[PDB]
Amino acid sequence: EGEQFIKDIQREYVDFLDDEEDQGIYAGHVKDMIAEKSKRLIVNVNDLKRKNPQRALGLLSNAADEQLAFGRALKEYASTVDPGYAKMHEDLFVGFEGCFGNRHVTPRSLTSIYLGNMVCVEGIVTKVSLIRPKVVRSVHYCPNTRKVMERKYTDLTSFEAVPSGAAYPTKDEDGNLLETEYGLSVYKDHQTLTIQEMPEKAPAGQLPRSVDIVCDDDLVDRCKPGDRVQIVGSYRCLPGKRGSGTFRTVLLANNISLLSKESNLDISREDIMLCKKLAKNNDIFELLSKSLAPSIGHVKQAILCLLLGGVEKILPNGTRLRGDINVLLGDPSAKSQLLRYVLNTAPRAIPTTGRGSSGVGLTAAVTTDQETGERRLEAGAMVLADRGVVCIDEFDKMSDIDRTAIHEVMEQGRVTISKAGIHASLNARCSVLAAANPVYGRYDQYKTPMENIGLQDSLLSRFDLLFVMLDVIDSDVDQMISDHVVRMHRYRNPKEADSLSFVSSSEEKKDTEVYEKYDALLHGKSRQRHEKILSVEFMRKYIHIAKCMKPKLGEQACEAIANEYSRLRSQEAVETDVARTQPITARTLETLIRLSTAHARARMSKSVTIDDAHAAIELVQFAYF
Amino acid sequence: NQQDAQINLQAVKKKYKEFIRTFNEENFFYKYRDTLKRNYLNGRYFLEIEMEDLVGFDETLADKLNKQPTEHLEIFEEAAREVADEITAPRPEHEEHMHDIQILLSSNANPTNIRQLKSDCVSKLVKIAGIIVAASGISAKATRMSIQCLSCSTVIPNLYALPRKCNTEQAGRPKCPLDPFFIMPDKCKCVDFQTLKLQELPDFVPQGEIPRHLQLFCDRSLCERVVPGNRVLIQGIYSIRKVGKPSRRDGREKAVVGVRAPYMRVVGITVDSEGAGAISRYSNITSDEEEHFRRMAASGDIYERLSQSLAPSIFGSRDIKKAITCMLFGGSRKRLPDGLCRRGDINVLLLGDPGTAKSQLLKFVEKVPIAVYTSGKGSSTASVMKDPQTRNFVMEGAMVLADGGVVCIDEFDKMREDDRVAIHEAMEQQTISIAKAGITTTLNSRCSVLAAANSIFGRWDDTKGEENIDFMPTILSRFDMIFIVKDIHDESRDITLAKHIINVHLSSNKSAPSEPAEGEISLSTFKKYIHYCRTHCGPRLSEAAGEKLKSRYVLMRSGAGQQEKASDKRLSIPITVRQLEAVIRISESLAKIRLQPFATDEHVNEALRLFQVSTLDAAM
Amino acid sequence: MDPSIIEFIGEKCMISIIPNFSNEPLHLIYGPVGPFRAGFPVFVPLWMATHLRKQQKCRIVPPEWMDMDILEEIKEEEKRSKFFTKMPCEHYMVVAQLVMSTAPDDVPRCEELRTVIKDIFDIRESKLRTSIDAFIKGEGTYAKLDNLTLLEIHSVRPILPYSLDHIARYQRTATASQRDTSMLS
DNA sequence: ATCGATCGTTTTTTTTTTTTT
DNA sequence: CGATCGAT
Ligand SMILES: Nc1ncnc2c1ncn2[C@@H]1O[C@H](COP(=O)(O)OP(=O)(O)OP(=O)(O)O)[C@@H](O)[C@H]1O
Ligand SMILES: Nc1ncnc2c1ncn2[C@@H]1O[C@H](COP(=O)(O)OP(=O)(O)OP(=O)(O)O)[C@@H](O)[C@H]1O
Ligand SMILES: Nc1ncnc2c1ncn2[C@@H]1O[C@H](COP(=O)(O)OP(=O)(O)O)[C@@H](O)[C@H]1O
Repeated sequence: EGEQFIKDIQREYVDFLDDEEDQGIYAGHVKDMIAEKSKRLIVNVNDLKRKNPQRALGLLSNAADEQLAFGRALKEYASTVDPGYAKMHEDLFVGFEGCFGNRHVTPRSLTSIYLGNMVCVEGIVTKVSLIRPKVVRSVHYCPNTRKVMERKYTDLTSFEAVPSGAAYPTKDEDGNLLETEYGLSVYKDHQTLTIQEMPEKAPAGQLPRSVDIVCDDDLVDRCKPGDRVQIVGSYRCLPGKRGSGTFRTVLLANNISLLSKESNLDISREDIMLCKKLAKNNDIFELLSKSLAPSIGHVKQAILCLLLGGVEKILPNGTRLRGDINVLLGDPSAKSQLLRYVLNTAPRAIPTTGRGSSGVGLTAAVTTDQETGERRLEAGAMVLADRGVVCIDEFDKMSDIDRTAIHEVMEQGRVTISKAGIHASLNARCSVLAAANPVYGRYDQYKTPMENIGLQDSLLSRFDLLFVMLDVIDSDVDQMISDHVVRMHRYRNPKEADSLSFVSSSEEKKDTEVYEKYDALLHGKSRQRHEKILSVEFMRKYIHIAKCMKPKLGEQACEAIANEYSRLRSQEAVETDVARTQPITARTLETLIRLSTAHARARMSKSVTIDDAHAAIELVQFAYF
Repeated sequence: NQQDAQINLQAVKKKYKEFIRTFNEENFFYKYRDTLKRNYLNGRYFLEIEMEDLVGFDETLADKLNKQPTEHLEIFEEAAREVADEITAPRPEHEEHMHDIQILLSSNANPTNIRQLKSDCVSKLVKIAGIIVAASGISAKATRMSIQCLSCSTVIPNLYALPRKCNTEQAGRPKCPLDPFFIMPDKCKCVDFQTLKLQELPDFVPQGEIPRHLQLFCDRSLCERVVPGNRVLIQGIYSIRKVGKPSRRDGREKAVVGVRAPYMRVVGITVDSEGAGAISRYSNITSDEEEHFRRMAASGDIYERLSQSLAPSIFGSRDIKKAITCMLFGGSRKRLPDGLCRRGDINVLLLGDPGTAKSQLLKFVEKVPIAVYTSGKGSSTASVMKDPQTRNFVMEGAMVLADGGVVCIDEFDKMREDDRVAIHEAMEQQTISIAKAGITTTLNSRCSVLAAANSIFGRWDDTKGEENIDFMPTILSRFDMIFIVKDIHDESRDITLAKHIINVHLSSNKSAPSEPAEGEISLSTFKKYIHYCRTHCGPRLSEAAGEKLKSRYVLMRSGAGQQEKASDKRLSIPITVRQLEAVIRISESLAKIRLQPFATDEHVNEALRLFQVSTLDAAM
Repeated sequence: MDPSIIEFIGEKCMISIIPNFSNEPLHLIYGPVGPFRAGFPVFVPLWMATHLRKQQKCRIVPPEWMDMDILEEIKEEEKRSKFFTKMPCEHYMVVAQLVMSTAPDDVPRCEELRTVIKDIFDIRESKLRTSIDAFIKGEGTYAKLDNLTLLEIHSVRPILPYSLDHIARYQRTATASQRDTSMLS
């Protein structure tokens, strides 16, 4: 209880709880009468300015105990309101949250100011780290005297002061009994991590800088390293600085925004209703075909099913199999730019290099005097893509060491792995792509189908189809592709009878003249579509339920798969394609199963049809047919 | 306060305080008050100063300023705030609170060299000129703070001893001794700290040796001031961090007597003007400059004049050079809401008989804003090291140093293929990938590249057919304009080359009668001109250009395929999407030069005739 | 609003000086002019001592507000002058420049003098920024001139008002128009 | 000279990347 | 756990 404005400030927050605003909304049915018990309340400063700006911006310049007082006054309020939750005898800090915009600097720009402030960050989830508990206070006991004293301890990372330094008591009075009662002696949760600039604003003549973060109990580990984030907290700087040796920083006092979900969406059971209304429309698959790659011929009809992970199949204490799909094929010049349609279009999309050691999936766990006693640990580069897909470029240029190290969990669909320190295992059941090249460029068809590629013929069964990709034109199609490519060049740049300018309106405007660069809709509405039915967001809003629905098998599958596999192994190894009939095996069944499983999710028909049979075979024959 | 000399007061008392109020010429500009106030208005908190004003004022300070500058240059700060806070008062009501400021120093005295920065030259102001390598991030530092134990803002001279007594002694006789200090950074401060760096010159004892270098320091406003790979002029000061001679001999087997460490802090860095020594990121350029720029852009005789800017001692290769500089400007990073960030920067190939001045030409293209040169056997896997302090795995990751600049190399042929592939790739997507240790940071940077080479068998391969490259056609892919170099004979050509270079090669010849040519002048100007013209205009096509260019590429591929058929076998280069995707950037470079945004197809018939060199080169 | 337009206003003011002639090749103008006799003061405007001193014709002396103590006390009064202060001739910022160009050939202490005039100029100007820092609710019927001088105010003139019309049109429309429950434009 | 109360006291790690022949 | 340092 420092300078007595603190209590004035307490009651100024009590003065929040007068009428409709807080006596109506914000006090009562807010954490405890709703009983989820998040001691961290939701404040937004703007209402506080609308009562006491001395408490709005007196906070965002100094936060010594205005927070302490806020939590105090709140607990005393609910102590009046509701003694049932009066058993949590702690600070019960609060939010002071918001998507406000006072000062929202980068990790680069927490720059010699803002000390003693409550401000924003954005950046990358990185180094999501290990947990520990923390000390609050100790409920001791003396059987000699039947006396239960108590002792609370602090440190700067929680509030200002420090304990009057000493360890836990022993014979503290004169020699009587000091039985430390635990269970009554309590503990929060603790955590520590860092963030980087989602960097692409970085000047690569310069270094994208780093930050320092601390967290606490009900905030503990709320997303994964590999995601995008915005956060808003307060700031402190403890260490010595030549009174002894220089200075460092830390951040806290905060609530989160992860800004890449779907559950973030205000989801009723209506979005499903829009999907299922339009779901019946049959030739929508072709729309999704022309959807994700609108800027390029060419495939993606199939790539979808990679993009959907797969389907789970387990037996009664028997085995399990991995459900997912994997393919790839091509000389240079749309191959090397069909991979970043995922990095920045769909989630859980983490490309890899083509050149990678000790953490393409390894960790190597090398450690040097961690804050705790972690003798060995790091993480890797696969669980980032658990339950989805992956990109690479320069695959044939990859080492042939770790190719087999792929085959491990790829073909197993399991982890039973370790770096020899502790046996480790889990379920990461992932897919992947990469890129490709014939060792000499323009060759895959004249000389041979195989051996213009030159590698193990073992994988081709691990993958699904031998396939084709080439580039030539005859005398007639050249102007057709010319007009296609020139549609590419114009349906992208804006703005495309004696005098036709000087029209009633012009380019002269206030605030809707050119957003970035405008585009056309002419004759892509002869293609009767819309920018919302054919879009990003309604597309992705139909991601979740096809991943929740589970289209079981019909019955007419069996005779058809039989006849077609029969003819496949009969006469696919003839007619100019024999050396591209090498990998035929008893594996086209399970891929066909993943196929109809996926396609039966693209309209969510928990069922099976012969039309799906055509859909799932015709691509396979179209490989060469 | 021993008021005899070297006193704390006399300087601040009136002298420094009144120097500026007194600093006068009519025109009523000539103070540092106006600059100070108008700097304050925009959050600057500094001002610029000379060191030969004291001669304008007096004859004593300077030979005392050099001696103990560490104090004088803070008396300056105090005098500054007290002489400026009076003006912070519009009346006494709008100094909501004062603030701290940083002074600058400058001169034109002379640059020194690192080989002489010695024990005499210590604690002493100076001037040098080096070059920059890299320097740290932005950590922290402050000046004072309070402690709960005493509740006093702890005031320091040096930028630690923390004595015994408690000061929570008002506990009765039960006091708290043995240093109980609770640092209260609610009450502390915060300034900056960045640790700049310095390499020595390229001509000043590196000869039978290697070049050393030095590390640096800053406080408040000289972070966000220097990006590395730059030429500086400097005023700093040479001082230490630790101290001691006697037999407290250091470490385990260290310090025979007394060796403490070097560094410098800056008091008034500035930059260089090697023509445009420092014109890379900031803008101290003035309206006269921009008028000059646009009025030369207004000049419709600028490009052919610029065909003669790199060859004032070189003859020939003019059709060759109509786009050797168009490389520099870059076109447009016309990105799109999907992935298709269609390729921004531009790339070139050249290869042929030696004796034709490839090396000197690329040295010059380095000369004329940002660039580097190695060639083979080795700028940039990218570099995942492990920090010898704390043993963490940081990424130095050096095409990053072309993050808008360009690159030139020969010696693609003469270096093996373990290191071509990451760079095979970067220059189609500009994203340096990483997946090696526990990091997936897909870095990126916009560099171009220039590619010289050497064909084994020379013009023999070039006479008959397919021995063009020794390595691959997938890097025959990525480049637009590709140039033979021959030295076909002619005696007229021979004699003209003869006297042309001798008149060059005679008595360090062309000082006076060189620049008297038309307008072919000042590569400095080109540094500035380029760093301007790329930094504004974002053009793209006009409608009439598109159809003819489209039909032209059509006929290009048809002729390549017919030569395929006119020989009954493939006689072509691959007619790629990349070829049009690059000639678009040649149009873009042209419009970047003249600054007209919308470019017409007559503007680009020049492009047609220049890549026609590549077409008719790989015509056979 | 200019550097010389106000000298058509300011430079017409008068002092009294000494010439070295008596009445000239002409005697005197039909006008307020005094009789010309050397060795004695004569009252003139100050668009002519300019013409005369540099014509090497005369000496000259200043007014009395051109001093030290007046210009040492006016400032400290002006400190807590919440509104304005003493006004010696009310455009002394133009007289002093056209004074201190030449006359400092023989004027005394023409430097500490300049120091103070700058010291007073800047402060009064800066005050004339913070007057703005209370202007709320369209107070275009309330302002200050009470001991203003003019050489400070023209440094603002074109800026605010050519804006202030459409600025406070939203509220100047209020006491000039009508609408339903909300504020009008 | 003797005893006692004063002063001040701290140490723990193993492994991954690029390079050269 | 060691040495300093004060008085008895
Ligand atoms: N139909 C198309 N769809 C998408 N992009 C195209 C198309 N046609 C041409 N392009 C463009 O042409 C350029 C050709 O380069 P491309 O990315 O194909 O090389 P690459 O596939 O990486 O070569 P490699 O497979 O040998 O690595 C690309 O920038 C691509 O955007
Ligand atoms: N046509 C020319 N006019 C003027 N000087 C020339 C000409 N050709 C060559 N020189 C001079 O000859 C030298 C050529 O050396 P350079 O390093 O260019 O060889 P190169 O042409 O690059 O051969 P390589 O590519 O095999 O190294 C340069 O110093 C250059 O100044
Ligand atoms: N005789 C068989 N019994 C059971 N499964 C078989 C048989 N022949 C082929 N299969 C198929 O082969 C798969 C396992 O084959 P696998 O051992 O992976 O082949 P490979 O030895 O080429 O790796 C099963 O999923 C099943 O679908």
